[PDB]
Amino acid sequence: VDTCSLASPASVCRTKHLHLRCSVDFTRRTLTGTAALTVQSQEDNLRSLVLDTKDLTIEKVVINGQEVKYALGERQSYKGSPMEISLPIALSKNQEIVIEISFETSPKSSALQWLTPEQTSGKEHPYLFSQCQAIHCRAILPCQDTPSVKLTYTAEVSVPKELVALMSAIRDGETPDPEDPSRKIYKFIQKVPIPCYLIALVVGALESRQIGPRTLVWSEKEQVEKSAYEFSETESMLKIAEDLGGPYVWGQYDLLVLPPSFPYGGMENPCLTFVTPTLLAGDKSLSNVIAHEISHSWTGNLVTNKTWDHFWLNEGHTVYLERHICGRLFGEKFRHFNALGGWGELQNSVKTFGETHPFTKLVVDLTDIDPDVAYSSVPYEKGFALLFYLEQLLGGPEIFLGFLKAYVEKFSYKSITTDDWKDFLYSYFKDKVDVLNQVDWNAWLYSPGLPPIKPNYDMTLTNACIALSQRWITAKEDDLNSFNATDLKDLSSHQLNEFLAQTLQRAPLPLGHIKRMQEVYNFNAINNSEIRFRWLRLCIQSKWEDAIPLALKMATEQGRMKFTRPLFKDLAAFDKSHDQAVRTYQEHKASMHPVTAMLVGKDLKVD
Ligand SMILES: CC(C)C[C@H](NC(=O)[C@@H](O)[C@H](N)Cc1ccccc1)C(=O)O
Ligand SMILES: Oc1ccc2[nH]ccc2c1
Ligand SMILES: [Yb+3]
Ligand SMILES: [Yb+3]
Ligand SMILES: [Yb+3]
Ligand SMILES: [Zn+2]
Repeated sequence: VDTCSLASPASVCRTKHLHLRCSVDFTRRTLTGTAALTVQSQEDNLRSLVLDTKDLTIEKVVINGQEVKYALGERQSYKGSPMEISLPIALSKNQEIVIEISFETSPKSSALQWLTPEQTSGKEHPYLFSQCQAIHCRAILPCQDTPSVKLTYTAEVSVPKELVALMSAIRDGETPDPEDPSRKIYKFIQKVPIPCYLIALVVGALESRQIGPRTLVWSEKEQVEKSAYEFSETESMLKIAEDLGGPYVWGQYDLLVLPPSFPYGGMENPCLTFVTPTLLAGDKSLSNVIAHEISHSWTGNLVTNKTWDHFWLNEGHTVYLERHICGRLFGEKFRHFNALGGWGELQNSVKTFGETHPFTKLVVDLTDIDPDVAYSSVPYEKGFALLFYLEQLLGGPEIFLGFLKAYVEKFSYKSITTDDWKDFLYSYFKDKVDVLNQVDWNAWLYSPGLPPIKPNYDMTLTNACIALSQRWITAKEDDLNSFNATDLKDLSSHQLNEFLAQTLQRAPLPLGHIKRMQEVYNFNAINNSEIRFRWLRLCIQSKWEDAIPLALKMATEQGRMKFTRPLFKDLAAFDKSHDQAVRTYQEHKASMHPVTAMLVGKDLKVD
């Protein structure tokens, strides 16, 4: 049972297909049209069904050419309102019918951000983008909003003719709109069954550039050249991912670089991965995000978590594959460096929540919990740590990668639970069941806090980061003179970031130390978003008033939640910037992404 959904479950009925015909109205900030759901009964004598909705206006529901009765239940907070539909004729098991729902979204749809022209790069045209994961698809259209159900889809999207629509699907042509010659209709087809959280739409002044045999990059004109360079490794990553996972079944792998308010680093929308423009470091150093979203084309989009309680299945396996891709590209020592880094991030998350908090469990219970509030590095890094620990237990990376590929083949096009995964693990490693029985399954899967065992990590690339961080932490005033730009000589951007992560873990440092760090390393000059983020956090937590405007600027000029939330939170905790932090939020709130606005508000204890 999916406790995040109010819809009929898959054991009652199953959506097979969605045909979406809609029009994007920028003047009203609404999407209007029809969602035609092909639904298969899973029960004898089925006379009604229930769908998820959130802030949707329902005009009518049509079956067999006639309007039918429906009722909207009372709103249940972030879950929205259940929509019960009375079928005109009782259905037998496996019978399929088509239900056409006429609907309109609210301008406040939590799935959508509507951008004015001034919020874009080009400054002439408006822009719209969606983000459905986890449970926001219901805020665009009525559906069984649960990843336990998979469906194909086709869509026709009417937009002002100067603009371009793209979706998580294969592009299927464009025409003038016969009802309004100021508009164009873009058509789309997704022929691989997907969970509805993978439905995506963007509308804006988009151009494209080819960067590989199956990849275009899309953005506004002013970002195209930079993005084409930044993500030039994409095809080589796809080839490695195919070796690890089996065939790529989705046809195209395009990339869309969003405006700065995109709340995530990446989102694995099928055929069209969405990325933050904060990846545009100029040197490809943040390309692990591409490798990660590529990997979801197997772990997530083919084998899918059955409910959000089992989210770690999606993210843990994907981080595991991500790090393997990067390991092939740049070496096994680099894979170990990033694995160790991720353990550090797990340390941070556990410290933040508290070692007994329910959100530090690998498998969670999301009953009455908004997924956006529970979201953290835990499913990512506790999940990766489990897989990395099992890798080392069961005989190494090539043995465990054999399992991963067999796992993907086994559960392709299905939605599964932790027990399904574990059962298959035991089946596959039939001859190592005694080794498997040494794992403390109850602790790993269901207990809060750090995992019961830390895996073994090569320290080669990490040693210099730790060494330099320790020099700074143990330095006294009379030691500050010895630090010099040459300290950074042999460190990669990845190592500089890790040096800062190590140091941030022991923050605050004395203000004089941080002032010296800027004097000799000039971190204010670095544009790499990950580095700048940790440096600004270090400054604010160490009470450097000079860093206040810098932190405010970064918190607001982009909206990746990873950066925006902790920067606002740090700014709120520093007495000198507290009032500015709350004021800046209040002034920006209306033009923020709805999810980001909500979470920053909660973080700051405002509204
Ligand atoms: C390299 C990755 C760790 C990057 C990470 N992105 C992801 O994990 C994406 O695949 C996730 N699909 C992001 C997500 C998770 C849950 C709800 C909405 C969106 C991110 O930070 O955005
Ligand atoms: O967005 C999500 C989805 C599933 C989850 N499980 C735990 C946190 C979480 C967040
Ligand atoms: Yb076609
Ligand atoms: Yb001294
Ligand atoms: Yb208030
Ligand atoms: Zn992911």
